[PDB]
Amino acid sequence: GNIFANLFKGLFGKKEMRILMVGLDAAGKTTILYKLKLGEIVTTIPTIGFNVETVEYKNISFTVWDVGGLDKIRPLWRHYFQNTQGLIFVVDSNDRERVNEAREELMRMLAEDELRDAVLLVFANKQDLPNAMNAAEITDKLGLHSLRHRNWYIQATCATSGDGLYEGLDWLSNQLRNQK
Amino acid sequence: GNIFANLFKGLFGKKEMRILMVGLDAAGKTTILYKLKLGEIVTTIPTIGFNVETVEYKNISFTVWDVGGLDKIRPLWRHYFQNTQGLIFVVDSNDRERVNEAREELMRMLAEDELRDAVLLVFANKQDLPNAMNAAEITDKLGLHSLRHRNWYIQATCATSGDGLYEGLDWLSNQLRNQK
Amino acid sequence: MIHSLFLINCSGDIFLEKHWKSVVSQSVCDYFFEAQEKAADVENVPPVISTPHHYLISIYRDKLFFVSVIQTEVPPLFVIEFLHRVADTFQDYFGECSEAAIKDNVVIVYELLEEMLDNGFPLATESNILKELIKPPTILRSVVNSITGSSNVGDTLPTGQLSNIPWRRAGVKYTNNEAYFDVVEEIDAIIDKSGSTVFAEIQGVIDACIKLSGMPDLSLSFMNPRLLDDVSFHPCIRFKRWESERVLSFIPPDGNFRLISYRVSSQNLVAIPVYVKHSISFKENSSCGRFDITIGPKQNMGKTIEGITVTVHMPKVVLNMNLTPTQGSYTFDPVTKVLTWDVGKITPQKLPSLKGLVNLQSGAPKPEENPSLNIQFKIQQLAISGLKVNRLDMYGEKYKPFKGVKYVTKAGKFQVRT
Amino acid sequence: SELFPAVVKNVASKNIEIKKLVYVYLVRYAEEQQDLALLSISTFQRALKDPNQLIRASALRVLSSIRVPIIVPIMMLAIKEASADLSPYVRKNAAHAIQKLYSLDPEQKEMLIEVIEKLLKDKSTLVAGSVVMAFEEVCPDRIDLIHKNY
Amino acid sequence: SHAGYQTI
Ligand SMILES: Nc1nc2c(ncn2[C@@H]2O[C@H](COP(=O)(O)OP(=O)(O)OP(=O)(O)O)[C@@H](O)[C@H]2O)c(=O)[nH]1
Ligand SMILES: Nc1nc2c(ncn2[C@@H]2O[C@H](COP(=O)(O)OP(=O)(O)OP(=O)(O)O)[C@@H](O)[C@H]2O)c(=O)[nH]1
Ligand SMILES: [Mg+2]
Ligand SMILES: [Mg+2]
Repeated sequence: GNIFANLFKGLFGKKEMRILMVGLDAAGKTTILYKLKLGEIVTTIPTIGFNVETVEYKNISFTVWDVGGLDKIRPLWRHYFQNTQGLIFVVDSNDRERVNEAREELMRMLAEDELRDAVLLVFANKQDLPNAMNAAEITDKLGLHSLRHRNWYIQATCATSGDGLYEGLDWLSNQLRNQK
Repeated sequence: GNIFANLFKGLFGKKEMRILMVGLDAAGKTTILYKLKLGEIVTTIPTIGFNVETVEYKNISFTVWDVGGLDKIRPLWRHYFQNTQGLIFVVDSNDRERVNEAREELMRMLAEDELRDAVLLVFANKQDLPNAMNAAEITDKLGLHSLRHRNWYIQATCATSGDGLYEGLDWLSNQLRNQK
Repeated sequence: MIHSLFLINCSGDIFLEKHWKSVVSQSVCDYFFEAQEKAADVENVPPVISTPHHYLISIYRDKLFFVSVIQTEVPPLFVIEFLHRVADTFQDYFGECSEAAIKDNVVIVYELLEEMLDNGFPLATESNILKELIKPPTILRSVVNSITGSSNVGDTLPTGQLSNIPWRRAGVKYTNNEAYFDVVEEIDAIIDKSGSTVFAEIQGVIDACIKLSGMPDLSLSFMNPRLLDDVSFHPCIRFKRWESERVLSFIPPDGNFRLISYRVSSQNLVAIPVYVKHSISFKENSSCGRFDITIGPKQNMGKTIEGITVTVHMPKVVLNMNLTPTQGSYTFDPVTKVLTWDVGKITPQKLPSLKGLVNLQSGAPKPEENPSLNIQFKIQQLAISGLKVNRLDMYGEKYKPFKGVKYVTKAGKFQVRT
Repeated sequence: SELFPAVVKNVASKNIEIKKLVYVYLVRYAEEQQDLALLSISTFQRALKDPNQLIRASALRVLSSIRVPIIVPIMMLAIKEASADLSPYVRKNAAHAIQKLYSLDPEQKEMLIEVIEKLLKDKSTLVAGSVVMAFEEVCPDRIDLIHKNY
Repeated sequence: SHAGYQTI
């Protein structure tokens, strides 16, 4: 059959893999998105709505939505839950004070029936901080090992150096662009 | 004659108009270049060498070099003077303290025989500052009216808002892309 | 460690100049030139030469001299192997290392040397990782680059570098799933004038050309493991399992690869395949003499001997030499007094031999001995060591690749006294 | 050496093989044209922050390699920043950069000892060897440091 | 290429 458009797209990478990025205030989500799209650090003010940029990597056209973490908009994430494939969840490497709220909201988001089919990737941003938690202790506080029937993984990362951002994209590429 | 490559280029804009950007420390040159290339504000540290980005605007492929203003590299600008068409000179809108050094260095740069054929455009960045000087007083301190045989112009601008950056590009487009 | 590398031909010209730490004056090569001059042959160059302010460690291989420079204390084995490895990699990327091969491809070889050695320290040494950091100079790749602006330099660190098996790139697929193994054996031997066995041994090595896809776990085992001793093992093998299970379970990397090497214990007599009848006359101060050599198979295990060549370095007394070969080719260079006979193949119906008269120097006394006899030979489909494989299992993949093995015995340092 | 200013202008080109070649040239001739060689340091600074870690490793190699005595402080900052890059390949290149700095500036020995002491605790298999190489190169007599890591 | 190799 005349499917040459799809073959032409696959000659360069048609994978889209829509991703919704959610998290708490000052976690660094927005900086992560904009450094992935551009590379540098950009002066930014608190985001109160949502942003969007399209990034291409390993022939995959990842699209990440940056919905804000402010409580004034927090329940609004429900409207973006449909039709997503990836869920980025940034955790501040030294937010021991608001870590429990982060885990509660993360579990709530995992409780959405629409998000049941997604893959969860936890970015432990702010890795540079000295008093930053390691990956193991962050996982221990989050209980991501207690999860079941959910493909998951965690990855330490430092945005100001971009440490591991490509690596998180690689992990998603392996799982989001899985066998099917 | 078979000049179809040049016609194809002119169907979309072949004008290059190499521009060298020079100025004093903390004038905002680097932020200007990167906002023109990208649009946002990017966290930056002092630049000690030089940068380059290519920006397209009104079918003109402007290329601006950001040679640093630090005194430790100041005389090095000589090596970039050749083959330039435009000279961007940023003045801090409230650098009344170092304004005389700025004018002295600007006159010195105008004294280069290679730069004799260029067009000079003075960007008065930091327009937002309250205690910022207006265009008229900046010109009065710079004596750009005392210049002769040199096409020139000055333009107030605020980088954090990008105020007038497109306008400076428009001015260069009119003069750099002049009748010939 | 290593400061810079000079690539110098046997001619005495300096072709490829490199530097890593500081500009070493080219005058330092004058000491190498003088040391080469003092010696009696290019082969006689020392590997450690001392100069007033530098040390030179040299390799000789393939008519090219590789002299490096050192200013601190470094273990000689380290430098000598790094240089032999740069030579090996040159062979891998260009078939061989020659001044023509170098000079024809200057840019790629300079990029390669830059990638491999960093501030005199090892950075990239494994073959497969180097294959992906910089591509081989394939002509189709070159025209593709010219067409699309594509580059020979990669932009992503290959995943194998950060993998628990740094010796092979991950995610490699081939439609033609197959793998070849090569067990090559060399017969080191010294044979006296009486034809007795002076000292002989078998040097055996396993080569493996692997074209498997995926992440296979190949297993190599043998019918007669007890014949294997002092066995070598590449990092790719799991030494613990070999010590326990006596099994070669491993993950081979891509491309050509030398798997393991071994020797045969002196407990079992080495089966010498070829014997020789030999006779040369040297009358004192005579202008002429006679030469008689007859090559014979002693223990061929019922297999043909082929690719036979006999080289003799005649003494200074010899001027010319009048012989007729029963087969192959007779060649004699009077300048170097080198007697080379291409023997080729041995037919049981008639044993090849070489005989005739030698045109000596009149007035020159007879040499105190006959120069020894070196002979090359190859046997196909026969390993004199009697080593045999047991099985070749695979785990981790689902395909069934083409599986095969060879057993080729090539003559070792086989020299016959006379 | 007469062509240094013409080459140095391209040190920020986006064409990668051109990058590698200009890196080669700067490494070759930096020690003669001190003032001219200063120009590439900002491009190196920016490259040190790139999300691609391999580019970071290349930038670290070149930034260490430049033997211009002025750039001592920025190089010192560069090694300290690379010290915990959380990218192990960058870590190995950091160990090599430590040896480079000690070769260039003897007076930083105490700081280099501190950063190397930081490095030895690494569990990564592909950094330990280079770190040990750095230890031998800079402070052979610090038998005290390795005691815990034996 | 497969020629010359004993089956294993
Ligand atoms: N130290 C450190 N600061 C970081 C890092 N990543 C981001 N930040 C800083 O954290 C602050 C918040 O970052 P944002 O990206 O605005 O956070 P956000 O998740 O988008 O916040 P909302 O827009 O409210 O949802 C900024 O000052 C960032 O520069 C990091 O890895 N380390
Ligand atoms: N208030 C204000 N600050 C500005 C403006 N433009 C730039 N800046 C700030 O001025 C400081 C210096 O800006 P840079 O762009 O790094 O200055 P530069 O001319 O590149 O300095 P060198 O790299 O040393 O040559 C930064 O903190 C900028 O955010 C402006 O229009 N208004
Ligand atoms: Mg935000
Ligand atoms: Mg700047």
